[PDB]
Amino acid sequence: PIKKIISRSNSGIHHSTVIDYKKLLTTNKNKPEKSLLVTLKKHGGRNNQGKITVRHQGGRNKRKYRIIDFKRTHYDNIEATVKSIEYDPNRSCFVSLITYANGAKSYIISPDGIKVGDKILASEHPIDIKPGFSMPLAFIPEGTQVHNIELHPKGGGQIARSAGSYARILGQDETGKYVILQLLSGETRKFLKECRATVGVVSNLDHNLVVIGKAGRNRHRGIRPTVRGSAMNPNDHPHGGGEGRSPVGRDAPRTPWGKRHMGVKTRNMKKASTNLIIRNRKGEQ
Amino acid sequence: MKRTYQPSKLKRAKTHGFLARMATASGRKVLKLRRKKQRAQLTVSSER
Amino acid sequence: DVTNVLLKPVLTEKVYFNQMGETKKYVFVVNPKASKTRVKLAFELVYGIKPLKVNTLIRKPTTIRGGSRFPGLSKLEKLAVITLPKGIAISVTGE
Amino acid sequence: SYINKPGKTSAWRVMTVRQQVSAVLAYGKIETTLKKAKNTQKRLDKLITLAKVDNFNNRRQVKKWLLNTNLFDVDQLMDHLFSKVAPKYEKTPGGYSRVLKLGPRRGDATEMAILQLTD
RNA sequence: UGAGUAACGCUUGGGAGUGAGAAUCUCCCAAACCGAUUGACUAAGGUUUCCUGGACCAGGGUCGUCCUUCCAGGGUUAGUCUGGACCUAAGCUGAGGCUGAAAAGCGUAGGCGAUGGACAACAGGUUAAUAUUCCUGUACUUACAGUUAGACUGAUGGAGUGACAAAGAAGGUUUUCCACCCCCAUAAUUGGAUUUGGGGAUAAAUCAUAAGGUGGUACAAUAGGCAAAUCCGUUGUGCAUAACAUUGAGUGAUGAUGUCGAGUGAAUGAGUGAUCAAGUAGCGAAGGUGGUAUUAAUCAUGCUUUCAAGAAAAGCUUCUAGGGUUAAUCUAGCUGUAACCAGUACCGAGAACGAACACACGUAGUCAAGGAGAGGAUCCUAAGGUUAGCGAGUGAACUAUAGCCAAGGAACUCUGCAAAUUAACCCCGUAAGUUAGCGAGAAGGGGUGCUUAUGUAAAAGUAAGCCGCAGUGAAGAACGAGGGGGGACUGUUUAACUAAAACACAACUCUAUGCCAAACCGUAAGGUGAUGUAUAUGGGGUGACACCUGCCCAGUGCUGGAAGGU
RNA sequence: AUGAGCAGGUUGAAGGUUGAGUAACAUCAACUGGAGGACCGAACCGACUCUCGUUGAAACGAUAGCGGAUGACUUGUGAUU
Ligand SMILES: [Mg+2]
Ligand SMILES: [Mg+2]
Ligand SMILES: [Mg+2]
Ligand SMILES: [Mg+2]
Ligand SMILES: [Mg+2]
Ligand SMILES: [Mg+2]
Ligand SMILES: [Mg+2]
Ligand SMILES: [Mg+2]
Ligand SMILES: [Mg+2]
Ligand SMILES: [Mg+2]
Ligand SMILES: [Mg+2]
Ligand SMILES: [Mg+2]
Ligand SMILES: [Mg+2]
Ligand SMILES: [Mg+2]
Ligand SMILES: [Mg+2]
Ligand SMILES: [Mg+2]
Ligand SMILES: [Mg+2]
Ligand SMILES: [Mg+2]
Ligand SMILES: [Mg+2]
Ligand SMILES: [Mg+2]
Ligand SMILES: [Mg+2]
Ligand SMILES: [Mg+2]
Ligand SMILES: [Mg+2]
Ligand SMILES: [Mg+2]
Ligand SMILES: [Mg+2]
Ligand SMILES: [Mg+2]
Ligand SMILES: [Mg+2]
Ligand SMILES: [Mg+2]
Ligand SMILES: [Mg+2]
Ligand SMILES: [Mg+2]
Ligand SMILES: [Mg+2]
Ligand SMILES: [Mg+2]
Ligand SMILES: [Mg+2]
Ligand SMILES: [Mg+2]
Ligand SMILES: [Mg+2]
Ligand SMILES: [Mg+2]
Ligand SMILES: [Mg+2]
Ligand SMILES: [Mg+2]
Ligand SMILES: [Mg+2]
Ligand SMILES: [Mg+2]
Ligand SMILES: [Mg+2]
Ligand SMILES: [Mg+2]
Ligand SMILES: [Mg+2]
Ligand SMILES: [Mg+2]
Ligand SMILES: [Mg+2]
Ligand SMILES: [Mg+2]
Ligand SMILES: [Mg+2]
Ligand SMILES: [Mg+2]
Ligand SMILES: [Mg+2]
Ligand SMILES: [Mg+2]
Ligand SMILES: [Mg+2]
Ligand SMILES: [Mg+2]
Ligand SMILES: [Mg+2]
Ligand SMILES: [Mg+2]
Ligand SMILES: [Mg+2]
Repeated sequence: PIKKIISRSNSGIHHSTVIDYKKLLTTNKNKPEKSLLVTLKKHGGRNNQGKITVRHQGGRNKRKYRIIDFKRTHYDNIEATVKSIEYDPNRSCFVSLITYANGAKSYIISPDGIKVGDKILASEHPIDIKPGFSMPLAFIPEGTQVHNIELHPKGGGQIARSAGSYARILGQDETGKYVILQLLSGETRKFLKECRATVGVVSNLDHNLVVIGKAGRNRHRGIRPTVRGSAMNPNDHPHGGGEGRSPVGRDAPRTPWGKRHMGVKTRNMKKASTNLIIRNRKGEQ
Repeated sequence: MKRTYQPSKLKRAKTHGFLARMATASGRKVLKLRRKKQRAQLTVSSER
Repeated sequence: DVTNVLLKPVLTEKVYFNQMGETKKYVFVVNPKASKTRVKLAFELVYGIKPLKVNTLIRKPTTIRGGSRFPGLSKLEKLAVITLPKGIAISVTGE
Repeated sequence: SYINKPGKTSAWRVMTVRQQVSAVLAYGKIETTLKKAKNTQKRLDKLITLAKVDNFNNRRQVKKWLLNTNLFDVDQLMDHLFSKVAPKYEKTPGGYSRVLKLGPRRGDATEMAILQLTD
């Protein structure tokens, strides 16, 4: 759920909204586990050459990266227990500090619906269909929610990692592999049989409805002001110049670097992963 | 007002110093010409 | 050892102020590359009485005879302030 | 033109006459400019004639002009004026002070003047 | 030539002296400004500009016997201060290696890199110039050797700590402050004086005591911590109003028969005298009690709340490994030895720095007095500091800065531009509209001085009386109402003519992107995106909120498409 | 990347506690709590207006007003395009 903010500061009006962080998190305080805590260096949208590469990036607050076990393969056959659900500033989804039977601690992406004290276990056998259990895709019955999908087998988690992200199983293929996966955005892909994934939907399903109320909140989040192309000079942007508010003028909108970019497809179809795609959110292949 | 030159003992030595000029091929070429002109102040290191 | 680190004794108002009242303080000029331990060793091997402690001064070169047709810089000095124990006073000249 | 000097304000003028009158009463001679000597004479003569009765009212009146000098304070200058200087001028019908002109200053060419008590 | 013209860039009077010559130099007395500063300590920078004596070629917007100028001599003392010999952040360099016509670019291990972390000294005195550095007094820290006693020692590795955000409010203890008291000098010819003025201090370190703050404590099993573990982590049990562990401002005793101290105050010698000498040497009394409903500092890296979720390493503790067993190592005590390198002067700015100028500009941090006052606002001063490096006259026109102006009160002008009214505190009262938060200090009014009494811890207030034309009597404090255009708003912008309706902003929508993702820097390696995964990223357009967004797919752009023609 | 600064004074949100109330909610009253791209106003930042200056004190300032002043804030040091 979400909770409104009543500023009552007589400088404009903003119906700001924030996540509750009280009935969804165990302890409201910020007490991350020290061992699995590395600091992140803010690149600021600049590459190794020091030149701005991705615009509108810079000015976020200092954060410390929480080491997340996306692989979840090292401590197989060992029962793990969730102890507390906390807030990770580097991802929209909550992270759970789980502890294994041998005494090892780790952070994993928290499935929605689990509370403190719910047992977890990952391995490469049938196991059980319980929320958070991670097993390979060969044994998942068709229809269940799965997140943290692994593209390369024995690799780490890559698909369905954001808040409220999930995927459905849509049967198999006659090849004996490439289990069918219906992902978000209405795309159907063929994932290898040995690929390992975790069932359950990712927590924080209400991250869509959060409403920023101020420029400063977005600036502190790490977003710099984006200047429209219509306000530019005739140099530095195709949509510049003019005397007053001027239209596009060209045959179609253009990028700052001068490509069409509007409706054109920018996917390299001669890729080894094209044959594993059934639909591309619009049509066949 | 804040004028252009704000003196700093470190910035000057680390930008126009002898070791700074002796770190790139371009720096060696500039030093060669200044030796050719027989400048008494070859670099900013020899301030005194 | 070689004893090139004892160049010249110097006598000023400050030197004579220290060089009276029980413990004597003798101020020499030493090799600018020499260290305190070398100064104590040189004093040991050429006088015979162990210094109680040694203090060092570095006087930076400065412009002298400014405005004269040919201006010149000063010379780098390292000063050493030896202090002998109570009741002992040796002469800098006469051995 | 702005940030000008304060200038020869009325307060400055009153203080200048006050300072000069205290000194000429203490020592007996003042070497000043002629146009400044010609202005201290009025206050000097007025003070002396009012100080001829030597009552406490006259002391309060004189104290608005005297200032501290090197040779006397503000309280012995009172005694010096009222017991030594003023009693001497007991029947002189005015004109106790004289201003005479010296030469020009070397660095200003202004006309100097000596103000003295005429015995 | 202009022309001896403009200008000489914010600060007065006098006495005595030097000198060939003095508004300008020295001394003294005043006077006027600064006093959240023109005062004091330093970082950066400057680089001898610091002290003494001498000089008046040149420089000083005048003068000069004088100077931050010149000449000669002198001046900067560290085991504990600021930095290395310790550690890392952004970043730089980078053997191999990758990439590239060449030069070179990227980059691993290593190595540098403070504006951060760890680390032992305080008080007073002394020279013309240095002082946590020299001296006196009292301490502390780290190494090495010998010795005594005890103990098995335990890292290049593991673990814990180190280790941290913003805002806010309560406490504990010292303070500031108030009252009393102690000590010192003073007793006043201008009317009355029975008083007036000043001071009341001591550190680091050692020992004991500590208000409190922080977090559960032991025992037992262990498969996890590149091997090992008795340490950590995990799982159980017992006891858990507490115990145990760690930390802790302050207090008392030594340090201190010391030092400092208001004031008193010479001798010696110079000199014609005064005066210097000097208000210097020396002497130097008291050096305390209670309160606080007032103050700031510390405990405090304490606590609470919120989301924007808040450095690394060294070091310290611990664990085994590994080494010892007829030993090494460590701990505690005693004795002795040693503690390296660089900086230390002065200015720190209406004259030492950045602005060519002894230029009205600019430059991090730290100490912050009294009265009234919420206040570091405002006026006057304290400690302290300066004499704005051209003066003297006159008081024409004219100019700048101010002050005032009878009657009218915007008639002026492109426009109430500018100027003027209001202004602090307390007590009444406060509309339309609205997103119900605001509007709003709305509008409109009243009181303020002094004395006595009552009130209180202090007040505020209340009642009576008195004076003036006027009583936050001076300084510092919002002019208001109504309608409309634009932008929702707070913000940003053309350094040096345009601050706005322009840009941005929260919000809406379209489009691309399934991860070796699209996009982007390069030639490539490499990298940003992102240590992110469609609730995510990039781009185009619109710009809170509310209601809406109509028709045209002919042309252009984009997507898809069987075959067929080129 | 690492540090530092914002004298002083007001307004009194969310939330929590208690009581009334509800069949139980909702709602109301008191107390606590101290949030705000909140308000007034110094240092600080900025530069909207008049006048002066335009061979200036100054190759962009002075006096008098003026906007922000806990934040999209200001600033020191170091690195980098
Ligand atoms: Mg770490
Ligand atoms: Mg963007
Ligand atoms: Mg434009
Ligand atoms: Mg173009
Ligand atoms: Mg156009
Ligand atoms: Mg048009
Ligand atoms: Mg030294
Ligand atoms: Mg006046
Ligand atoms: Mg000519
Ligand atoms: Mg001429
Ligand atoms: Mg003429
Ligand atoms: Mg003329
Ligand atoms: Mg003139
Ligand atoms: Mg002047
Ligand atoms: Mg003058
Ligand atoms: Mg004053
Ligand atoms: Mg100052
Ligand atoms: Mg010089
Ligand atoms: Mg001097
Ligand atoms: Mg001299
Ligand atoms: Mg001259
Ligand atoms: Mg010492
Ligand atoms: Mg280093
Ligand atoms: Mg440092
Ligand atoms: Mg000094
Ligand atoms: Mg009397
Ligand atoms: Mg192991
Ligand atoms: Mg000093
Ligand atoms: Mg200045
Ligand atoms: Mg200068
Ligand atoms: Mg000047
Ligand atoms: Mg400063
Ligand atoms: Mg004050
Ligand atoms: Mg003031
Ligand atoms: Mg009037
Ligand atoms: Mg009048
Ligand atoms: Mg009138
Ligand atoms: Mg009228
Ligand atoms: Mg007209
Ligand atoms: Mg008209
Ligand atoms: Mg106006
Ligand atoms: Mg209104
Ligand atoms: Mg209209
Ligand atoms: Mg606007
Ligand atoms: Mg604005
Ligand atoms: Mg401009
Ligand atoms: Mg402007
Ligand atoms: Mg590539
Ligand atoms: Mg990355
Ligand atoms: Mg974004
Ligand atoms: Mg627009
Ligand atoms: Mg619009
Ligand atoms: Mg068509
Ligand atoms: Mg087509
Ligand atoms: Mg505000």
